Amino acid sequence: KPIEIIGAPFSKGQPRGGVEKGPAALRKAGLVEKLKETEYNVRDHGDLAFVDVPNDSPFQIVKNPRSVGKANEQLAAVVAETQKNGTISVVLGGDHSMAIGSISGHARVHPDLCVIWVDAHTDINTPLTTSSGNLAGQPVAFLLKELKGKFPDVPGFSWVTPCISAKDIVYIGLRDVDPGEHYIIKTLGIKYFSMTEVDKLGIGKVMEETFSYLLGRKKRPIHLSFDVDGLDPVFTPATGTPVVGGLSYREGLYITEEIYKTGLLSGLDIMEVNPTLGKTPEEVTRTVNTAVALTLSCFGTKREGNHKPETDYL
Amino acid sequence: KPIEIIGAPFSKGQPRGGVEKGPAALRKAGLVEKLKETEYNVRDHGDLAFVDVPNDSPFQIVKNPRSVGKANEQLAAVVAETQKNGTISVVLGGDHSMAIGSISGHARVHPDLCVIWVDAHTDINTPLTTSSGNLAGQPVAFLLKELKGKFPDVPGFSWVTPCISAKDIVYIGLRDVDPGEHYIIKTLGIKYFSMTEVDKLGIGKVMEETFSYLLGRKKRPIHLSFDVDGLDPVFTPATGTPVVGGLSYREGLYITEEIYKTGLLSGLDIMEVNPTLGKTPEEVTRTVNTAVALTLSCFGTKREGNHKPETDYL
Amino acid sequence: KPIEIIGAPFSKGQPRGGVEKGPAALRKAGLVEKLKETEYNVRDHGDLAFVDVPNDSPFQIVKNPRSVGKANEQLAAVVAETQKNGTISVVLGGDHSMAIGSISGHARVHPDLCVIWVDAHTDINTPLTTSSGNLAGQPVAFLLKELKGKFPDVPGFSWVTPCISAKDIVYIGLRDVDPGEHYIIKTLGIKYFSMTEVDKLGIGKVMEETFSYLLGRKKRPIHLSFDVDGLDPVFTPATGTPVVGGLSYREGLYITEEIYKTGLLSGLDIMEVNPTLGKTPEEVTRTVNTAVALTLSCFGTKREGNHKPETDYL
Ligand SMILES: [Mn+2]
Ligand SMILES: [Mn+2]
Ligand SMILES: [Mn+2]
Ligand SMILES: [Mn+2]
Ligand SMILES: [Mn+2]
Ligand SMILES: [Mn+2]
Repeated sequence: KPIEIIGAPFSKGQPRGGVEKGPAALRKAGLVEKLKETEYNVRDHGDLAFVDVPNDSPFQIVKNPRSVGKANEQLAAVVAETQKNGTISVVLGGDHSMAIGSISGHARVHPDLCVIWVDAHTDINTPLTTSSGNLAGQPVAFLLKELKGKFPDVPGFSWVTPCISAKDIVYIGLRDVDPGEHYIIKTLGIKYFSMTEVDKLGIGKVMEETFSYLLGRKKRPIHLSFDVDGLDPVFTPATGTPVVGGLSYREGLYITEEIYKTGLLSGLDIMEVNPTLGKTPEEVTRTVNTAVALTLSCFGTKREGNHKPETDYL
Repeated sequence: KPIEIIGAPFSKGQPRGGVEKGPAALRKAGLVEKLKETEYNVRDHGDLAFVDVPNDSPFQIVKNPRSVGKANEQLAAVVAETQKNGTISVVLGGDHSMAIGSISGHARVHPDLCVIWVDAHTDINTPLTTSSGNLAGQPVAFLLKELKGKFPDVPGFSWVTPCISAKDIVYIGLRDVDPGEHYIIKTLGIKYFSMTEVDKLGIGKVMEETFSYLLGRKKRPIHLSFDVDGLDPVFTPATGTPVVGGLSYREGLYITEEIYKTGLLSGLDIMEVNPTLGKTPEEVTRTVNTAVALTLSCFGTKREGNHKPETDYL
Repeated sequence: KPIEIIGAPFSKGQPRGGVEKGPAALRKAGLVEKLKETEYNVRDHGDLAFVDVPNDSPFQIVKNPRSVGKANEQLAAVVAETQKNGTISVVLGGDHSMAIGSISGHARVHPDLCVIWVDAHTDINTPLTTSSGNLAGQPVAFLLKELKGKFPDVPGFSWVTPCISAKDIVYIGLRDVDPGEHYIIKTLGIKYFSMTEVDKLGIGKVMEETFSYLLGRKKRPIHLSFDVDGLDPVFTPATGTPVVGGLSYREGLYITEEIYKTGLLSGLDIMEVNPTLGKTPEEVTRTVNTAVALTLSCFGTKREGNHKPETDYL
């Protein structure tokens, strides 16, 4: 199977500049090269260039709506394209607002996909519930069918079509949810495993359940949207919204190895890696290295080791 | 329900000055205010002023016996008082010797209470077994019925009445126990989950059993005495007796969320937070922040999120 | 029962000098003295003096073959000797190549022994599969019966006799395995718990099964070979091959406490502690302290506490 890396150096989804440097930092670590060493074929599509919408006035509270909507429309296009050719899309972010485009484009080709959202945040605020206008805190609101018409249309997102329902998504690692967001996920009956469920069950049982929940009936394409702040600030410090008590490096890796084992990984997002937020060069190195480690993991790298088939090492 | 904060700026229970500053430093973090944001009514009783007993000679090995027994007699009074009014007591300390007063006063009103002691220590040394005269290594000895008469009466503690038996207490997080203390907990058949049991079972199963053990037959008021050193020095460094290999921030929070879910929390102690023992300001900030986080947790704050009832966020 | 400490200040098994200082550093921490405080009788055999083989040319890729084979022949002798006298052998290393001698000698006296290998590496590369000629990446190859004749004889190891088969060994903590090694352990059906299995099962269940696997049928002497890099670099940084995502101090201690409880510990190895690789003195202190802590644990130190029998502390 093929892999196509797509860089999304975008940061208008939030107020801290830096996330646009995420792709550069990930490639600089040898991500693409390290991927070619796996059993997959890799093609690097390079970084999309996002056209900045001049005079992007704030829609009520929402900041940079048009710039965000446009960059996402463009990304959804690219993704739909590579997904059309039967290749696996890997978006390297900027901020989590690019999940809108990433998942939209993917759904066009695989309408029956399910989404595994690894984050410390639900990112489901609607333009009416956000305390800040930041759109990287709203990605899921624009994608849920059940949320259609529950908030005013936003300048630049008219092209978006709610592709997935509350029954197709599972959250893992929640630990920082707004009152609004909590109301929403409780009301819509969305399946989630907050850090408290992970503590109670263990990452093992958590994955076993999300799989029987999303794939119990029909086997379908899996879209993994991974926010790096889903792991504890001790593993991924260089992010815009670090929340203490998060997933461990081991847990993160366990998640990615299980998803690889399902053979259903179709799309992947590596978001929120911000190089400029590291307090020491080492903190940036730590964050990038584990981001790379989680990606290689999605594509076969196991902790028990790997050996090329048909080669007799003796 | 009502919550009443009682500050216990006392430190004679041990040799390191600093713990008196715990209260000051927990309020400074915004705790009281943060508590008012929960579904509880909060009243801050302020900090008790402890009268220093002049010429407090050491009883054999035991240091500052009268001063300690005195500040405890006074605390037990205050606690018994608020407990009588049907409010939940939250003592913010100084050292763990104040658990004597805290639990004594609580028991006067709710004689059938059980105690969940989160510490890395058993704090059950008798005046005859301590290697140091330090009284905050002896709280539980003065409270156990089964230990009555097994040690000399102590100047200042004649007012204390063993209110609980070995069947009403459960230890969680032990990892630094003296030979003497080990003998005692083994001989009296006290239920405990050392770090080794936590490793083996997982915090989930640990809580499940502590509940079926203490509440299996009769549902009773729960008194949670939490020594901040119960968590690993990486989360709560600013304490007088840090022991490596302790509970994690996640596990500490899991404990408190489960106790909140029982609806039986009656009394709470947040002890041993010493601001002067932080090697860097950040270490004090870390310690205080997680102390506050554990308190809010006891009173409702969940990691999956919270939303006010009856408010339609859509 | 008796304990005999044997120092193995050897480092030719790998390229980084420093591991020879491991014993000196473990004793300096008070290891021997702290051991005497346990219910065991301790005799310190001192450090073996290894004769350096001049003109030690590299057998193909393998470096220092004769020096390594000679130091191991000598070690196996010393170990066979103390094992014969019915005492428990504890080897303090240098590098992990000394496990060849350590286990060989042990097997001579207890041919039915099983080996519990705690490492992040399988250390099972054959002289034909190593990318580097380093012999401390090959210990297990020289000890497996199933690997006999699968690689050329090596200058200096003609005295070695494959003593254990693939069904007598269990790996715990693997996370850095070469393609070659992976092929081997998969082909020979060796039982192992990589970090992913530990994540899924929990150290508790992991130990439960390793015991039913190795001791289900016959109870036999246990040889624990512990590579300090088996724990996360955050607990044991001072090693030559740190790999992120390892066992936690708690998990390491759980392992040793369970092995103590079986009453079958016959042989023990504390390897790879390199004092010169610490970035700050504290990192060396951290490493040594936890090495000592795991050793004391093997011989009775429990986290719940310990009290001498027959002494009434009241
Ligand atoms: Mn996000
Ligand atoms: Mn996030
Ligand atoms: Mn205490
Ligand atoms: Mn304590
Ligand atoms: Mn090794
Ligand atoms: Mn190793």
